[PDB]
Amino acid sequence: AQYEDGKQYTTLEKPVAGAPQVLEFFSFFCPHCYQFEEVLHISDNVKKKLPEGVKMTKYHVNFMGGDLGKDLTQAWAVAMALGVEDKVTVPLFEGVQKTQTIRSASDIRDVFINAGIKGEEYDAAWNSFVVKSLVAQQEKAAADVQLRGVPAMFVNGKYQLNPQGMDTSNMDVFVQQYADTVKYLSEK
Repeated sequence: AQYEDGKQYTTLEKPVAGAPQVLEFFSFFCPHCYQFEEVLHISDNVKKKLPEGVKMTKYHVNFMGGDLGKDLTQAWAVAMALGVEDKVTVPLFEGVQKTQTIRSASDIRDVFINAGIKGEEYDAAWNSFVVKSLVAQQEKAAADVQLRGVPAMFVNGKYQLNPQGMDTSNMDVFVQQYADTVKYLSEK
């Protein structure tokens, strides 16, 4: 065929019932994740090719960066709760990997303050049970697919993207291949 299992994607031996349609995992500590967001804009180009009526989900993971990795999973929960993903994603990536000015939860908090979320509103969110369950959600979804690596994308809890098996000579062509694969898997 043109899309082969084991080539542009792999199939989960253990399919995850009721999973989000398109489910992406990253870490702010993850170097290909930084590329995926800043240079490739993967999430965005996938959305641009997905049919109508398909929700897109993105979760942070704990297994990179120890105590600070977990702080970032909580902050991402806060970001999702306040709907400010698009305002903190870049400063979090650059604060962790570029400038390395993020070394503690207070430094993560600074990013939200400088993006305009109010101190009060961030701390309230940070400490809220709505954020506790959002952290629980992120952990459960990663657990459901026994996740040991990021970036990772899963379609309908059955198929996992395999970027390793796509040409990387041209970044634009890589992105389209990637997105077209998601759309193919989506219509499977």
